[PDB]
Amino acid sequence: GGSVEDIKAKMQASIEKGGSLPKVEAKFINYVKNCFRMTDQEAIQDLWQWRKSL
Repeated sequence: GGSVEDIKAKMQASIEKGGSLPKVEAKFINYVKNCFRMTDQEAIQDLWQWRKSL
């Protein structure tokens, strides 16, 4: 379907078209997990690692 890659691309798309990602780990986890159901510790770790490098 979409996987983690789709989520990253979508977030990047919104960011490029006028968006922003929470700098807080907990706020980030809540946004990604709640928005993309990313409740997987692996996905959260990768998504968080991405935010840290983003």
